[PDB]
Amino acid sequence: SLAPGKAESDAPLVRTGALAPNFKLPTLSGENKSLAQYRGKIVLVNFWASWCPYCRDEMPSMDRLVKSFPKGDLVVLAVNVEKRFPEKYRRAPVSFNFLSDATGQVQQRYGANRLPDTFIVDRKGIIRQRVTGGIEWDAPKVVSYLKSLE
Amino acid sequence: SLAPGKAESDAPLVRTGALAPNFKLPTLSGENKSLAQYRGKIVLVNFWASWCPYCRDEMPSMDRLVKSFPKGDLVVLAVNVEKRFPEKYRRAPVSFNFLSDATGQVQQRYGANRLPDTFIVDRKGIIRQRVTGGIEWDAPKVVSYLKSLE
Repeated sequence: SLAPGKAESDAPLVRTGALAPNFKLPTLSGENKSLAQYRGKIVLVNFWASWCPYCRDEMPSMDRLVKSFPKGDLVVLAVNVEKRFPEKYRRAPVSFNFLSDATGQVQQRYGANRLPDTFIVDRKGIIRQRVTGGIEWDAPKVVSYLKSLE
Repeated sequence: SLAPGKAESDAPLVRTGALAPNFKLPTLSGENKSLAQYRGKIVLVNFWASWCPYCRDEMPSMDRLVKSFPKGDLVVLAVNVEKRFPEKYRRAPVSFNFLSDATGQVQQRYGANRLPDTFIVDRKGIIRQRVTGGIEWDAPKVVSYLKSLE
């Protein structure tokens, strides 16, 4: 058993209370969307995979949440982490902006190594909370929390 | 403050006591080297960056260690994690096999997010220890430990 020595991090930073890491990724239509283009709105940056049951399970509550807010006031950037985007989700009647992260870079920069992983970004771009795992996104406490950001 | 839900890992596995993750990467000469080609020898899989003082500081002790073993019995695979390989190290008189990991994939598969990070792989391919950070690789306890693997 050998003792460790001094080391330095080789990861960029992602911090609650600080401005979110910028990113720009391809949509389903091959248009690009960025986090920064949504400044002024509340954004859920969600990392997910079709094979993960907890990712699939949380989608209905997130859809109800988004559709219950005034149009465009809450934005979901649903970043799929799979090598190929799951074709079936292209025709899902949900109010999410589906993105693909083919290089893996955005997922890595967010340190999103467990799925689903959702970062709640406020109107000014601050990560106000990380929610790891599937939750009930339309629960009263959650809706209240989001409203407390406007 | 929202409670987390159930999540699943999106990382492949890297475990002390289990066979090491395979990889094949380009050398300085544009030849490819793999971990598996060194089965039968003790291998130090080392992730490093030129800008990290602890990476630079540990190199002399690792060079002495390798040169003190019978030729080829201990192999260092010195995987540089930088976007571009640091040119100056191409002419370093050291007994390391320098590799580049341009896609970032091998570093990610080893979960090597602090540097230096070294995985000691035995003759049969088992990761026997992870050493995070710069250590004195020619210290008697270390040399003894490596000899205890043959």
